Amino acid sequence: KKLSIYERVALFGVLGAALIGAIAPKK
Repeated sequence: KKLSIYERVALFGVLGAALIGAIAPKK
């Protein structure tokens, strides 16, 4: 889910990157 600086930066950029544009684009 989220660690700090060894998982949260890879879990949000790999799972959160493809989630904010083709899922719930609140732009």
